[PDB]
Amino acid sequence: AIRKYKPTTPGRRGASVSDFAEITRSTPEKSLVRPLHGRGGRNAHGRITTRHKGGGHKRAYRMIDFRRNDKDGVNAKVAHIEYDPNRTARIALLHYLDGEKRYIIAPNGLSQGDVVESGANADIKPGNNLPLRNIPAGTLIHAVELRPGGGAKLARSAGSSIQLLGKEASYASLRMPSGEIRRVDVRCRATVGEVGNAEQANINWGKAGRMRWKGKRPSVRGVVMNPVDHPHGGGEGKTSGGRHPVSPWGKPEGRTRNANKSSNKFIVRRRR
Amino acid sequence: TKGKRTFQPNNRRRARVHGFRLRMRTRAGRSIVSSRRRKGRRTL
RNA sequence: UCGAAGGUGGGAUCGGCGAUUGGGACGAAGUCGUAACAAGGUAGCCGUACCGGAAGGUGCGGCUGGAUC
RNA sequence: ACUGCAGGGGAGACUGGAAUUCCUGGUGUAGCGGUGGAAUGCGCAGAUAUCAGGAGGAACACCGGUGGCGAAGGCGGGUCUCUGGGCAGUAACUGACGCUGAGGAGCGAAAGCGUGGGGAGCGAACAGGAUUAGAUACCCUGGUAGUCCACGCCGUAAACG
RNA sequence: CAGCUUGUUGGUGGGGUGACGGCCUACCAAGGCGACGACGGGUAGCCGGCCUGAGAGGGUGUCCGGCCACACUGGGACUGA
RNA sequence: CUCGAUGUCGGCUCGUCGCAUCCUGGGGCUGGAGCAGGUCCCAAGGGUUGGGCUGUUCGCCCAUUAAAGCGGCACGCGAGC
RNA sequence: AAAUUCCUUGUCGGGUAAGUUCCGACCUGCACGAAUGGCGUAACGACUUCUCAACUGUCUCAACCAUAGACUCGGCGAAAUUGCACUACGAGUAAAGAUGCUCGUUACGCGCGGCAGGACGAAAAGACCCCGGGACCUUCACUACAACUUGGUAUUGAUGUGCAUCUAACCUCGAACCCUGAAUCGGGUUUAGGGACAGUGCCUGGCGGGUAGUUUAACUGGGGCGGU
RNA sequence: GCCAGGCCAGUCCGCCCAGGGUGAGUCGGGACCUAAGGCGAGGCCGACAGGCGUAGUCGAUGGACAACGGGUUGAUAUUCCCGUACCCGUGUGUGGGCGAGCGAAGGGGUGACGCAGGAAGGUAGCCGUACCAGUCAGUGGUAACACUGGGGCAAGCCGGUAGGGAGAGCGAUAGGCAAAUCCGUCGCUCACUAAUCCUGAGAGGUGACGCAUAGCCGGUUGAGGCGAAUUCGGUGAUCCUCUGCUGCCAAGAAAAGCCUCUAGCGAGCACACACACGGCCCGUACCCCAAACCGACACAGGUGGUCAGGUAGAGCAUACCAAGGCGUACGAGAUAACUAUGGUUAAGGAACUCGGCAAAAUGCCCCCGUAACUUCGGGAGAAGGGGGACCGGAAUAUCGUGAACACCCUUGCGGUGGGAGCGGGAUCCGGUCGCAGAAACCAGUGAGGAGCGACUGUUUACUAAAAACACAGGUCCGUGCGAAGUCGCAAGACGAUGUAUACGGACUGACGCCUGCCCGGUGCUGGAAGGUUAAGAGG
RNA sequence: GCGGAGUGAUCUACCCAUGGCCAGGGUGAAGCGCGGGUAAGACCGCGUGGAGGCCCGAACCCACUUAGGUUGAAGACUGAG
RNA sequence: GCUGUGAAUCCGCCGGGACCACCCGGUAAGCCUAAAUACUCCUCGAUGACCGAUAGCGGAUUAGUACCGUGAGGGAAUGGU
Ligand SMILES: [Mg+2]
Ligand SMILES: [Mg+2]
Ligand SMILES: [Mg+2]
Ligand SMILES: [Mg+2]
Ligand SMILES: [Mg+2]
Ligand SMILES: [Mg+2]
Ligand SMILES: [Mg+2]
Ligand SMILES: [Mg+2]
Ligand SMILES: [Mg+2]
Ligand SMILES: [Mg+2]
Ligand SMILES: [Mg+2]
Ligand SMILES: [Mg+2]
Ligand SMILES: [Mg+2]
Ligand SMILES: [Mg+2]
Ligand SMILES: [Mg+2]
Ligand SMILES: [Mg+2]
Ligand SMILES: [Mg+2]
Ligand SMILES: [Mg+2]
Ligand SMILES: [Mg+2]
Ligand SMILES: [Mg+2]
Ligand SMILES: [Mg+2]
Ligand SMILES: [Mg+2]
Ligand SMILES: [Mg+2]
Ligand SMILES: [Mg+2]
Ligand SMILES: [Mg+2]
Ligand SMILES: [Mg+2]
Ligand SMILES: [Mg+2]
Ligand SMILES: [Mg+2]
Ligand SMILES: [Mg+2]
Ligand SMILES: [Mg+2]
Ligand SMILES: [Mg+2]
Ligand SMILES: [Mg+2]
Ligand SMILES: [Mg+2]
Ligand SMILES: [Mg+2]
Ligand SMILES: [Mg+2]
Ligand SMILES: [Mg+2]
Ligand SMILES: [Mg+2]
Ligand SMILES: [Mg+2]
Ligand SMILES: [Mg+2]
Ligand SMILES: [Mg+2]
Ligand SMILES: [Mg+2]
Ligand SMILES: [Mg+2]
Ligand SMILES: [Mg+2]
Ligand SMILES: [Mg+2]
Ligand SMILES: [Mg+2]
Ligand SMILES: [Mg+2]
Ligand SMILES: [Mg+2]
Ligand SMILES: [Mg+2]
Ligand SMILES: [Mg+2]
Ligand SMILES: [Mg+2]
Ligand SMILES: [Mg+2]
Ligand SMILES: [Mg+2]
Ligand SMILES: [Mg+2]
Ligand SMILES: [Mg+2]
Ligand SMILES: [Mg+2]
Ligand SMILES: [Mg+2]
Ligand SMILES: [Mg+2]
Ligand SMILES: [Mg+2]
Ligand SMILES: [Mg+2]
Ligand SMILES: [Mg+2]
Ligand SMILES: [Mg+2]
Ligand SMILES: [Mg+2]
Ligand SMILES: [Mg+2]
Ligand SMILES: [Mg+2]
Ligand SMILES: [Mg+2]
Ligand SMILES: [Mg+2]
Ligand SMILES: [Mg+2]
Ligand SMILES: [Mg+2]
Ligand SMILES: [Mg+2]
Ligand SMILES: [Mg+2]
Ligand SMILES: [Mg+2]
Ligand SMILES: [Mg+2]
Ligand SMILES: [Mg+2]
Ligand SMILES: [Mg+2]
Ligand SMILES: [Mg+2]
Ligand SMILES: [Mg+2]
Ligand SMILES: [Mg+2]
Ligand SMILES: [Mg+2]
Ligand SMILES: [Mg+2]
Ligand SMILES: [Mg+2]
Ligand SMILES: [Mg+2]
Ligand SMILES: [Mg+2]
Ligand SMILES: [Mg+2]
Ligand SMILES: [Mg+2]
Ligand SMILES: [Mg+2]
Ligand SMILES: [Mg+2]
Ligand SMILES: [Mg+2]
Ligand SMILES: [Mg+2]
Ligand SMILES: [Mg+2]
Ligand SMILES: [Mg+2]
Ligand SMILES: [Mg+2]
Ligand SMILES: [Mg+2]
Ligand SMILES: [Mg+2]
Ligand SMILES: [Mg+2]
Ligand SMILES: [Mg+2]
Ligand SMILES: [Mg+2]
Ligand SMILES: [Mg+2]
Ligand SMILES: [Mg+2]
Ligand SMILES: [Mg+2]
Ligand SMILES: [Mg+2]
Ligand SMILES: [Mg+2]
Ligand SMILES: [Mg+2]
Ligand SMILES: [Mg+2]
Ligand SMILES: [Mg+2]
Ligand SMILES: [Mg+2]
Ligand SMILES: [Mg+2]
Ligand SMILES: [Mg+2]
Ligand SMILES: [Mg+2]
Ligand SMILES: [Mg+2]
Ligand SMILES: [Mg+2]
Ligand SMILES: [Mg+2]
Ligand SMILES: [Mg+2]
Ligand SMILES: [Mg+2]
Ligand SMILES: [Mg+2]
Ligand SMILES: [Mg+2]
Ligand SMILES: [Mg+2]
Ligand SMILES: [Mg+2]
Ligand SMILES: [Mg+2]
Ligand SMILES: [Mg+2]
Ligand SMILES: [Mg+2]
Ligand SMILES: [Mg+2]
Ligand SMILES: [Mg+2]
Ligand SMILES: [Mg+2]
Ligand SMILES: [Mg+2]
Ligand SMILES: [Mg+2]
Ligand SMILES: [Mg+2]
Ligand SMILES: [Mg+2]
Ligand SMILES: [Mg+2]
Ligand SMILES: [Mg+2]
Ligand SMILES: [Mg+2]
Ligand SMILES: [Mg+2]
Ligand SMILES: [Mg+2]
Ligand SMILES: [Mg+2]
Ligand SMILES: [Mg+2]
Ligand SMILES: [Mg+2]
Ligand SMILES: [Mg+2]
Ligand SMILES: [Mg+2]
Ligand SMILES: [Mg+2]
Ligand SMILES: [Mg+2]
Ligand SMILES: [Mg+2]
Ligand SMILES: [Mg+2]
Repeated sequence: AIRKYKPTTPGRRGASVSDFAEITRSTPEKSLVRPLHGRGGRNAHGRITTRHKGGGHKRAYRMIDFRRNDKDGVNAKVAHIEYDPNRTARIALLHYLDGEKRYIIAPNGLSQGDVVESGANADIKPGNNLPLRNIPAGTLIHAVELRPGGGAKLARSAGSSIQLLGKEASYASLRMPSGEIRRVDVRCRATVGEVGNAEQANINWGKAGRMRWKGKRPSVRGVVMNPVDHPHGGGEGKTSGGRHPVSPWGKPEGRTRNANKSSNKFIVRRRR
Repeated sequence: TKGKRTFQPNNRRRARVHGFRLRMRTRAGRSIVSSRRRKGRRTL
């Protein structure tokens, strides 16, 4: 699924690309597309709050249904599998039998033209969105919501999946692809299956310019900065940074999760 | 940047950056306009 | 026109020497161990991998050209 | 060709239980572990032990054999799907179409290599303990690669009857 | 030493030779050799014979005799059967 | 002395001066037979090479030469490079 | 023997007539070494470095030509600088390098084109150095503070046995509805959760070059180092 | 006008003075639309100041939107005038038709979009040419189609070519906030191998019985008046078909507008033609690789976009020219040194020098040929060679491009052949000339060995372009989601309309082989048995 | 130099939205076809195709070297590369 | 002033410089209140052992003008027959 360019040039020596073999209809569905402009990592203040962003290809936002709440019982047909610049997963254009047009994250094994069910009575097939109550323990799921009706937020990048670990009383315990065991409410809904495009992590971008196309801007190491710019800066030759590694803002490496965050009650075991 | 000087005139940008309405939109700007009236500047 | 010799050039190929370096063989009554031959003192060998001054050690699989019931 | 026959022959998917390890809790207290003897180590912050639940990986006890199958290497938890070979019988068919095979091609234990997963237990390297004159070992305590999976590469074994 | 061959393989019309012949030439087609070893590298004059051996073989090619090649090294014509 | 500035090494260019003389010139002594030298004295008129290495000065080396002198002049000379 | 080797032009070999540079090694590594990566590496380099061919005025060693200036004439017409001035040289002397002082020597007055030795020429109140001040930078200098974090207490309640449960405070960027005509804002209502927790106030410990203000002596045959 | 200014002078002038001059329904903007962003009713947040932001409203560099050709002034012209158009709106008549018709809330569709690359059909332009009109240049020749000039014309409208675009209906309808006959989804019949409809470059007609033009007669050489021919080829776009087609991954605005639906409005309407009218505001002069802009200057600098012909050329290089500009503002002399910019140089050829710095050299097209090494792509234009001009012949169809008179067939911008003239390229053979055939201008030096950095890139504007930075790749750490991190006192925002194959931070820096030992110190992570301890409580 | 309050991104740094521009040569990736090869493939040869922080090279953007300028034509330029 | 806790209504409460007793003084947690005080952009009227055009206002004069700066800002010179 990954096609490697030949070393016809130093920028393509080890480079690779997705063969896009799963994609049909290289254009997006017009009614389902909304505009999107780059921010350069700038917030409302106009200042860089996320470094290393900017440039990058112009993009259009497709609306993905991370809810799948309002069409329980009405069936959908996977009309198309299509590129989406906004995520690493591919997207699936579903035609609902009531005539509604929808985009969803494309799981493994939802080739064009097959049927997706939603609701408590849905079959346990890749792409079917059900409550965790009706999803049995042990199956691989994705696009699972943290709160009932809040929309999918968990395991929705390419190749990601939760497995449902168990359901004791009213909370489903589940292993998050970070390896973290978390409990969510059983009425949180998830779509059955791994997220597709699982092989895109193997893409070797060949050159700097390609990451510039994807919108990443050059990152400068703190150790080649001056002391005024970075705690690691300074030194006559090259140094290791004259101190324990810290961020550009002097923050030491270490746990940054709020130790008294309210979600600790649902987090069962932190990642390894 | 060879040969290009610092002041490249553009009257619309002059007005939108230093203009009367820009001045009047903030207290500092109104303070400046009143200070220039008080000094007696012809141009405000 | 063809033409030997000659000239120019880049290759091919066969040799010599070469600071330095590597192993081999044969030598002596040298130094360090004792790896194999007995269950050789941890059975030994084969391939492979890693490690160790050195023989060697260990892992994985295999063999009996070893054992045990 | 037809009728039968035996089989761990192969591949894929799903799946079962014992056991080890770890986690959560219950009990419970000062040992546990290990050895030729110890120590390193684990525990007293609650270990070992014991009960319940759970996670995960690997291998499939009893059947099991001296046996069966496969060209060899090798092959067994179960089920399903696909699939190769072999043996017997009838004499229906072809009518020497056979044998071998330089080169060549494919398959080829284990180790190893690449990428991506996985990682219980074991365990090269490594580290400590012990033994010892020394101990780069054998023994102990840990333990990384690896062992497992997918796909390639390697193409070697006392690949032996 | 696994790819060697372009006048190379063949044909036509010519030329040329004592004579056939790519021997040479114009044109046309794209063939010829090779694992039975092409092409290449090394070595070598070959033979009846001589030495040895029971023979088959092995070594060798000196006297004699036969054949070939050469004549300081390399290239070319002349006369003349 | 100079900090309200006296530009630092080497090279180049141009020099100029001293003699403690490298050559050429004149001599004494010699452990000067001759050829060559050694040493000292007098002598500054002229001459006193081109390269390799090094930023170099210096130095070593190559090839020469009658000889390949030593020093000063803001370690002469950047309002000359 | 290195972008690292002081000794050092180490030693051996190669390249040159001759090689402190270069290449290959030796290992005696002043002071290499594995992601401040180690060792290699095809391709790439207006990088650094060494060699060869070609080529040439780079050079031996210069010559000539044209043009723009320079020069002359006419027109216009600045500048830095400037204590003066009918501003020699030698040997001296002197704040120790003299146009200006001494003793001599030399020199008719004035222009023009050139040169650049001096006027310690001009230019910038020396960047070096030291002293005083400052700035910024660093940190296990000092003292603070932000941020982060701890507990008490208020917000903050009920029931049982700190623990658990509850819901009503409070919280929700979960959902629906309404203001709303246009609203991914906001607010309200309902619901679904969380929940006396969290957050916040006051008090409090910690941490804190993230930030800030500062200090960091003097003597000294310059300062530093050493010593005092 | 000339006393300042203009680097001199000045009668001149972008200087001084006065007067004059800029004409739009269609051009560029507004009255239309929105992007980024700005402001922002209420609002949320914040001691105050204020921050942010919803509705909304602005905001072109983009979307939509109706005009062309010629003439004229001293100065404006797609603006004035002429000729011919097109767009929006208004009123009045006539004719016949329908009692439908309008629907702009909202829905839906469209609008609507990247990069790269052609090909084909064309066109502009250009080069010739039929034809037309002028000229006879006292030089050796040259009286005609030799030479010189011409060999033109739009928007609009009509017809509709090549090429492209499409299945057509019927029914249901859980979706598009209400509705929908629209859209979406689903289902069924016909045909498909076909016809039909739409769009439709170019070409044709009309515009044009007009305009323009070479030129001619007379002419303060002003202004006039007249005014020919305009055909057929070649070549050929940076333009059109083409918002197409193909390929690719990095996956490529919005809104209005337009169409359609229904909600709604509706007793009157739609439509045609004729006439008569209304079309607003702002800009419009002049300068624009500049003497009028940014550089204090009439300053060797900078300044976005459009057009941009000929010959040679691959070319928008270059050389010389066209159209069109200009000689641009100190001059005149003069063989000084010297400086600068160029040029040439015997013999030698790096001996120069820190260093081949600079210069020289190489240089083009085609054909041969091309090493170590390699990551199999490269290295490579490796290196190293050969040919190159003109003339003639091959050469009537040599060849390949484009495709006319006159013959044949489903009647057409149609087809079969046919080959004229017009261009292109290559070869071979012969000859000719020079010192030289790449002709001038233009236009790679090459090879070998190290170090560093893999590479393209980036950097100290104004002494450093590198070995520095970045980079793809690697690893570690953080982060379970208004995440972590960051900006903010907060609200809020970015992160991200992302969700661990993700995001942030750190170090390393393609790729290959690898990455050993140490957890003592200091950090970080986890643990909580005990010691220590603040406020609080206590008293 | 320190503080308070303001002014500046018409230069420059980065980013955002929306436009524009890049003569002419060259190389020849994927893919796609045909053929060979075997049973089928691998794979190979031809075409086609036109990729690439690809090559040469104008505009354009830079600023490596060098000479000139250095009271400049210019407070950073010019010539040649 | 903020945080916590949190009264009492005269046989109360507050002050008298920790605090206690006595004594003295006063009635917090509501508001309003002239005059004497401060100031002069501006209007009149005077004044000066004040200035007299480089002074006096920056400004006798185009004066916050010209000019400089993107901007905030800076900011002249010039009188006499
Ligand atoms: Mg703002
Ligand atoms: Mg980043
Ligand atoms: Mg730095
Ligand atoms: Mg900074
Ligand atoms: Mg710091
Ligand atoms: Mg540093
Ligand atoms: Mg260092
Ligand atoms: Mg040797
Ligand atoms: Mg032994
Ligand atoms: Mg052994
Ligand atoms: Mg032993
Ligand atoms: Mg043994
Ligand atoms: Mg072994
Ligand atoms: Mg071992
Ligand atoms: Mg074994
Ligand atoms: Mg089987
Ligand atoms: Mg179990
Ligand atoms: Mg575990
Ligand atoms: Mg336990
Ligand atoms: Mg247990
Ligand atoms: Mg038969
Ligand atoms: Mg064989
Ligand atoms: Mg195999
Ligand atoms: Mg294995
Ligand atoms: Mg592996
Ligand atoms: Mg390994
Ligand atoms: Mg792995
Ligand atoms: Mg062990
Ligand atoms: Mg050990
Ligand atoms: Mg498998
Ligand atoms: Mg073998
Ligand atoms: Mg075996
Ligand atoms: Mg022939
Ligand atoms: Mg013949
Ligand atoms: Mg014949
Ligand atoms: Mg011989
Ligand atoms: Mg015999
Ligand atoms: Mg013979
Ligand atoms: Mg003989
Ligand atoms: Mg002889
Ligand atoms: Mg004869
Ligand atoms: Mg002075
Ligand atoms: Mg003397
Ligand atoms: Mg003598
Ligand atoms: Mg002399
Ligand atoms: Mg004399
Ligand atoms: Mg040399
Ligand atoms: Mg001298
Ligand atoms: Mg000197
Ligand atoms: Mg000297
Ligand atoms: Mg000097
Ligand atoms: Mg001097
Ligand atoms: Mg070196
Ligand atoms: Mg050395
Ligand atoms: Mg070396
Ligand atoms: Mg390290
Ligand atoms: Mg490195
Ligand atoms: Mg570069
Ligand atoms: Mg001259
Ligand atoms: Mg003069
Ligand atoms: Mg004099
Ligand atoms: Mg003197
Ligand atoms: Mg004197
Ligand atoms: Mg005097
Ligand atoms: Mg003079
Ligand atoms: Mg001087
Ligand atoms: Mg001076
Ligand atoms: Mg000073
Ligand atoms: Mg610290
Ligand atoms: Mg707290
Ligand atoms: Mg609190
Ligand atoms: Mg500080
Ligand atoms: Mg202070
Ligand atoms: Mg001191
Ligand atoms: Mg001292
Ligand atoms: Mg005048
Ligand atoms: Mg004048
Ligand atoms: Mg408001
Ligand atoms: Mg706002
Ligand atoms: Mg807005
Ligand atoms: Mg607007
Ligand atoms: Mg616009
Ligand atoms: Mg005009
Ligand atoms: Mg008209
Ligand atoms: Mg779109
Ligand atoms: Mg074409
Ligand atoms: Mg004549
Ligand atoms: Mg003509
Ligand atoms: Mg429909
Ligand atoms: Mg037409
Ligand atoms: Mg044409
Ligand atoms: Mg005009
Ligand atoms: Mg100007
Ligand atoms: Mg000028
Ligand atoms: Mg100019
Ligand atoms: Mg040109
Ligand atoms: Mg002149
Ligand atoms: Mg010469
Ligand atoms: Mg010569
Ligand atoms: Mg030479
Ligand atoms: Mg030299
Ligand atoms: Mg040389
Ligand atoms: Mg020299
Ligand atoms: Mg050069
Ligand atoms: Mg040159
Ligand atoms: Mg090379
Ligand atoms: Mg070449
Ligand atoms: Mg010809
Ligand atoms: Mg010829
Ligand atoms: Mg000749
Ligand atoms: Mg680089
Ligand atoms: Mg390049
Ligand atoms: Mg610089
Ligand atoms: Mg530079
Ligand atoms: Mg990275
Ligand atoms: Mg991670
Ligand atoms: Mg946060
Ligand atoms: Mg780190
Ligand atoms: Mg680095
Ligand atoms: Mg390490
Ligand atoms: Mg520790
Ligand atoms: Mg300040
Ligand atoms: Mg501002
Ligand atoms: Mg800007
Ligand atoms: Mg701006
Ligand atoms: Mg091209
Ligand atoms: Mg291809
Ligand atoms: Mg490129
Ligand atoms: Mg252009
Ligand atoms: Mg430009
Ligand atoms: Mg730059
Ligand atoms: Mg220079
Ligand atoms: Mg240039
Ligand atoms: Mg009261
Ligand atoms: Mg009162
Ligand atoms: Mg009051
Ligand atoms: Mg009062
Ligand atoms: Mg008063
Ligand atoms: Mg008054
Ligand atoms: Mg005054
Ligand atoms: Mg101004």
